[PDB]
Amino acid sequence: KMTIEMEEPFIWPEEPRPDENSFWDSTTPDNMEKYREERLNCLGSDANKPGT
Amino acid sequence: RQWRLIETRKIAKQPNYQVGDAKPLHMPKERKKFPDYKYGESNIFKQSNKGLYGGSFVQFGNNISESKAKTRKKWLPNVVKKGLWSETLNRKISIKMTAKVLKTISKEGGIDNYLTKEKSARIKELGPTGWKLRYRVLKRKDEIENPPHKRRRLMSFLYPLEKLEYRSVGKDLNYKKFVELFADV
Amino acid sequence: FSNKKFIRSADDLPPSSHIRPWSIPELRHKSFNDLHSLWYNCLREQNVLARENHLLKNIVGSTHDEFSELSNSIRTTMWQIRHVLNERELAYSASREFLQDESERKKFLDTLANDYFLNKDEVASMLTRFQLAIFGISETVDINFIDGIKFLANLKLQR
Amino acid sequence: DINVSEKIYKWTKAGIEQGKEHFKVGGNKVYFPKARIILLRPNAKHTPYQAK
Amino acid sequence: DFMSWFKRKKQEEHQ
Amino acid sequence: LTRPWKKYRDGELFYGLSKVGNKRVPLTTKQGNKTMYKGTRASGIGRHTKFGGYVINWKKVRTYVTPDMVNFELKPYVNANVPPLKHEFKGFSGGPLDPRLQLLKIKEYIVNGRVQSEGATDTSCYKERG
Amino acid sequence: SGSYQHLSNVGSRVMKRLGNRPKNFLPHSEKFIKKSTPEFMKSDLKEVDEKTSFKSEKEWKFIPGDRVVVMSGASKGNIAVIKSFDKRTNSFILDENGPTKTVPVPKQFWLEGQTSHMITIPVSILGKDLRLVATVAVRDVSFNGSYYDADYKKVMPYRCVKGQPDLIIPWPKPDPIDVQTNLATDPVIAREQTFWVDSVVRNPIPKKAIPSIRNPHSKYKRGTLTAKDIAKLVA
RNA sequence: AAUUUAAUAUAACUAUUAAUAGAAGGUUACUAAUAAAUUAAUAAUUAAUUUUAAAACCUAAAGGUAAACCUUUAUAUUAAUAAUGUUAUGAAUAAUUAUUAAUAAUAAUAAACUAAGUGAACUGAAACAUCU
RNA sequence: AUCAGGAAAAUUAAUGUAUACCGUAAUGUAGACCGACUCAGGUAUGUAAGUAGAGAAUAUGAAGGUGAAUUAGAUAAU
RNA sequence: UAAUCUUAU
Ligand SMILES: [Mg+2]
Ligand SMILES: [Mg+2]
Ligand SMILES: [Mg+2]
Ligand SMILES: [Mg+2]
Ligand SMILES: [Mg+2]
Ligand SMILES: [Mg+2]
Ligand SMILES: [Mg+2]
Ligand SMILES: [Mg+2]
Ligand SMILES: [Mg+2]
Ligand SMILES: [Mg+2]
Ligand SMILES: [Mg+2]
Ligand SMILES: [Mg+2]
Ligand SMILES: [Mg+2]
Ligand SMILES: [Mg+2]
Ligand SMILES: [Mg+2]
Ligand SMILES: [Mg+2]
Ligand SMILES: [Mg+2]
Ligand SMILES: [Mg+2]
Repeated sequence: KMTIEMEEPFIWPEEPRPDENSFWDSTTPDNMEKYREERLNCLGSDANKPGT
Repeated sequence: RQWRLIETRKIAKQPNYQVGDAKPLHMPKERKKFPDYKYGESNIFKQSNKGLYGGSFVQFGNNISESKAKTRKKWLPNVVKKGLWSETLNRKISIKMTAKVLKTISKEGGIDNYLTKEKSARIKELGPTGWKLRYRVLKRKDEIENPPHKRRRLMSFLYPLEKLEYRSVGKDLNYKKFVELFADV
Repeated sequence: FSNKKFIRSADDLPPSSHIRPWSIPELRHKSFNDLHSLWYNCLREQNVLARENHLLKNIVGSTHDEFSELSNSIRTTMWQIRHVLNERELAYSASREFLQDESERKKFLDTLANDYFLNKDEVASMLTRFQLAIFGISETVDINFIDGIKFLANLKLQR
Repeated sequence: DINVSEKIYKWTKAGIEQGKEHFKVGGNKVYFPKARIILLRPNAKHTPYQAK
Repeated sequence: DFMSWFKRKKQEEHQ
Repeated sequence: LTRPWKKYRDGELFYGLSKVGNKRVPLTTKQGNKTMYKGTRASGIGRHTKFGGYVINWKKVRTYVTPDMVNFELKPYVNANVPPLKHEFKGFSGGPLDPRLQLLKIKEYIVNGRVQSEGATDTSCYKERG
Repeated sequence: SGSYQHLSNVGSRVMKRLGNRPKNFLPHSEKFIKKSTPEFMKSDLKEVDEKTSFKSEKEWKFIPGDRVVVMSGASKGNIAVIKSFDKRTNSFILDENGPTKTVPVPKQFWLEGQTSHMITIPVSILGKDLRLVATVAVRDVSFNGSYYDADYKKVMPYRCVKGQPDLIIPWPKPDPIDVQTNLATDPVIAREQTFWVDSVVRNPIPKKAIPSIRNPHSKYKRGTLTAKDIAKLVA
């Protein structure tokens, strides 16, 4: 990773809202991951335990 | 006798290389000076590769007592360093010989004669060194017999003219290159 | 970036049905400079996608992969371009080799002379093109140039 | 006449003035580069005049 | 498959 | 507690999952002694000095040459309404590398002077000679 | 994720081993995958390998757009226009009339105009399970000729009914791709010829560009022998 | 039309018999792509035969090294031209770019089978030493 | 003082110099290394506030760091 | 002592 210094400044555009952009919305993949963790690591009577 | 430890030896059969064929991956730097010796180079009594041993390898066998208690012994040949005169080379050639080999040389009447005997047995019981010596002697004999005429200057005359012609077209030309070009011509 | 967007949405991206990578044949009849420009545009597009793709994978942890597919497609076009560039050079080298064989060259010259030159029912234009094609003579000096001059003189004498 | 760092600075200034490279261009000409770069978001430690 | 279907449905809704 | 949710002694480590693992795995730039220098194929550029410095050799430095007149109208993708073109090299064993074909093309150029092909003229076309 | 794996190819052997799992332990591999996936995501059909995948339009017996009767299922004897195929599974997604399943869905994936979490979604179905229609259904279709399509822009085959070859089942004319993107070059510029093979003297692309185009130190490209080299080699 | 039984798969090893022939791994990335021809047989085709592109680094043997790195400088000379700017007196001396000709290079290679060299001991002899 | 103390790699003048690669976190008398364990063991170097002193002994502790995967009570016999 | 052998340049 290479930092550079430049004679004119720059600031990034502001990241989009959850409702606006389809891709930039971390809720879904994180939820999916959580569900996977629950299901694989569920052992005995935690099968009956309701999902998060 | 037999030449079992010699004629058993096998060497990798080199494929005949055509002028238009593709190269091998490892081509050597310096060219082959001597001819290929049929029976390679001994891979057991490597002491004998440096000299004229007369196909006399080391034996291994058993020391046996009065009790017949067997113990492993080895039986070395009577090797000896000996500078012997070559008439063909006009110098004496110093090498390790078996006393037997020295006796054979004496019988045959010279070292060159011993080397150059056409029988297969002799060839077998020459070493790689012995084979090289033979080649040296034979080549020298051939030269003595047949000098080139019984061309170089013409080449030398033509070379500068050829270079000038090349320059007139546009390119430079070096001798070695000229020699390479006009070897077969 | 692309239109100053932190991230292209699904609608902002070009759809898969509308977009196609370049065909090798299409690339083959493009000039060198044009091909070079195309390559650099591709590279720029990849950079834009790479920035975005990284953000998607590293931060949000997505598996949507449209950007990745686009990058792959661009990479395909790039190697096709690279292939056609190599292929053209090889073809040129082969032509040079063919010309170096003297008899074949002579035959080619004879063929040229028979059909289009020295005939009636433009010629100057053909000669100027032919000059450039076969020899080093535009409108600098070499054995090839001399040979071309001699050939031109011979043609003039004939005509 | 002048020291090395000063000479370098002068060269850089000259290149800027030109609108040519502000640095000595190499001879190893890469026509078709395959390298991509990922423009990153700025950290707290960097300024608006930097990019990584 | 489902994700693709959902995307198609969204597109239809949009247009 | 190292971590407040784990009050009791499970067989969990202070950091990571397993201490053990395959030790025989290639070195990186970070590992080894002070003297251990791996490098990253980045700098066969100049030459190391007798005193420990370095002197760049600019004829052996990578420039990235960009075309002076950039054709921006060429894009990374083609419009899919255009079909993918297909060349045919019948009567040429060498194909596009065939010297005979090249000679023919040169002859055509000489005669006509930069005439565009079937595919180049007509976008509806899908197959072509050249 | 916080990965960085995607910018490299590290642990390559391990990845290969994982990727190319033996086929006799494929049930083992997929059992846990099935468990992991929610009901609305998971499919009943087998995810076939890219080798055994219908890439050609001959391999697929039907294209997205054509009308097909469903059979060997719950919604059997039902006409349905096939919407889009799934590439990994080798199957079709039909319209509303085809086979479906009602499954709960989170508010991330809610369509506009929904009261409940419960939503009916179309299940995938194989080409074996459904037969063409033209009203008359077709038992089997065969391909014998081929031609350039104007709309599809491909040398597609002729779908002919099995037995009588003259009864052609025509392909469905697809929707017009109205392309308006900045990353797609237009038809005129895409195909315009800027190169011609003219010069034998000047090479077309410069000498300094060659190293990018091909590796000058290629270990594969062996040198040809000469007479001198032969002489050196041979004793 | 469906079900069952037996056989066959790109998708098991082992033994036998018959026939035929004598064969890349890893590392991580600026990912290591391909293009064609001719010939039958029903334009696209599948099949056969032939040509052709690219292909990083490491795997003793270009030279090193602490495998996947470093250093050599073939996007090199050397010469011949052409264009450019400087020095000293139309000719001479050095530098940069672009053509043309000349100069060298890339060992990852099986294992079993065969032949040769050297050649044990446990063990058996109801011990052990010849013998085995 | 005897115990008698490494090796190996020039200078003026003119012309240059756009300055490569790798290391840099934290841990390191230790829960982050070697000891099968967050193991009273083993682990190289330099600073190591002042007051006291012969001192790097000993007491204190400015600053800094720390008070812990066991707690609460009871404190028989031992 | 031009049998052998050891050393140095
Ligand atoms: Mg261990
Ligand atoms: Mg360290
Ligand atoms: Mg340094
Ligand atoms: Mg090697
Ligand atoms: Mg070193
Ligand atoms: Mg044996
Ligand atoms: Mg016994
Ligand atoms: Mg006993
Ligand atoms: Mg540190
Ligand atoms: Mg620090
Ligand atoms: Mg510390
Ligand atoms: Mg401890
Ligand atoms: Mg440890
Ligand atoms: Mg212990
Ligand atoms: Mg103190
Ligand atoms: Mg305190
Ligand atoms: Mg601490
Ligand atoms: Mg404790």
